[PDB]
Amino acid sequence: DAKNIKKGPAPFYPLEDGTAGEQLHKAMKRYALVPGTIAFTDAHIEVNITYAEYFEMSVRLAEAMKRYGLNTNHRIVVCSENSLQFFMPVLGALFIGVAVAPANDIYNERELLNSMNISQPTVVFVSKKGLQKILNVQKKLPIIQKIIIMDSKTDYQGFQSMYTFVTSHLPPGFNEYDFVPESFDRDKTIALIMNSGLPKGVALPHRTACVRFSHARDPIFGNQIIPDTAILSVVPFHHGFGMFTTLGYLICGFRVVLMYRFEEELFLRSLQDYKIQSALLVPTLFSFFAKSTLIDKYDLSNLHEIASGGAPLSKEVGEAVAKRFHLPGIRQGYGLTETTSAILITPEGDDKPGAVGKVVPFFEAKVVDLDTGKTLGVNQRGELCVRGPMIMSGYVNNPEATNALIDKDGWLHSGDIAYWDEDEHFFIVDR
Ligand SMILES: Oc1csc(-c2nc3ccc(NC4=CC=C4)cc3s2)n1
Repeated sequence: DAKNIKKGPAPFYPLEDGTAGEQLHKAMKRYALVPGTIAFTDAHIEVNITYAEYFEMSVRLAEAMKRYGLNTNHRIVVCSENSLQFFMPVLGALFIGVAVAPANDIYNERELLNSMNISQPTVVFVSKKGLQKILNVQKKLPIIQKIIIMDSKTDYQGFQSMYTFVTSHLPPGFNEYDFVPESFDRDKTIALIMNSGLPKGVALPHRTACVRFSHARDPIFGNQIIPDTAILSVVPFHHGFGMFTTLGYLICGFRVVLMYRFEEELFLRSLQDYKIQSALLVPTLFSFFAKSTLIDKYDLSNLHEIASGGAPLSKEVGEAVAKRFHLPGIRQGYGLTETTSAILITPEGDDKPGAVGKVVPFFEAKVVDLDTGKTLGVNQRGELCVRGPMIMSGYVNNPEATNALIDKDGWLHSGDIAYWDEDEHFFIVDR
């Protein structure tokens, strides 16, 4: 110390001001003004929704929730499998500083109850197939006073859709392109309450999404903003890996192709036909594609990268997948729910097998001795600790669990074993 604290380089672009709502609003308004720019594509049903459509419905949902009465003292739950509609109430609530709690749509009723007992939402957005579970949770959590169906146009089984709800509360003359997103304190207004014994609520201020948005547009730590870039994401939107890659893709103006049910031929054909440049996989899908022999039958010449993951993958698995996809390697990244997003990212092209990446801008990371907490040195194995502005502000009504994890020095103890090498690539040791 000082040379055993690994530091992230400066951001290519300075850190934008304003809330996460404001930066999303600003970027998506610009993309909305180009007709036909695609935001999301559902691979199963083949429908595209454009930035204009997405911007206007999100702005309308923002103003409708504001006029309903929701403010920074309220939370919503968005409970739905990955869908064209998922990010509409997410964006609307961020535009007005209402915290959003994504609800694992393959939670059973009990997992659902505990998730929402922590987040205490006033309004629930849910897909049709989640409705009866929400209703049963409402019997035990009557703070849920309003339930809105996401994947309907008309009312559904007595409940308003997002479209009928918006119509009920927009003022006459509402103009989507005059709407101004709320300004408020970036550090103290919670953007997301993510789920991590029993899961905890992880409160993430807007600031931490604003920092992710720096990483997402970064030419080294994210993606170059280039027109007609398309992503294939098969990662759940309600978990932090899918939440904050997708928001970053929206701020980049990318086309986000989604699948909520993995199928081998549909995935490969979607890579081919949508000329996908980046594909996102959960760890166990890497093992799957290590076994796949169909990859050669598809034109994947546009494929530039495959990114992971919660994980970390084995070095052997990542090398086998990379070979099959005729790529030089896998672009890994590492983070926890409590760090918002990845705080260790494989730099563009700076690719190394088994490595999880380097420290991201605004962060620092070290490896401490498992017995003493002392800062270790190159290739020394110990506990990974990270410090930076994407760390959560704490667990929700659980300051004891918060303090076990983050000291007064603001260092986050990942509970993972790690080491960094000569060129400062981090590796995670599997326990
Ligand atoms: O558990 C948990 C919560 S958040 C999270 C991750 N976020 C990212 C983001 C990017 C990435 N890889 C970049 C994308 C170009 C390489 C890997 C990961 S892993 N994991």
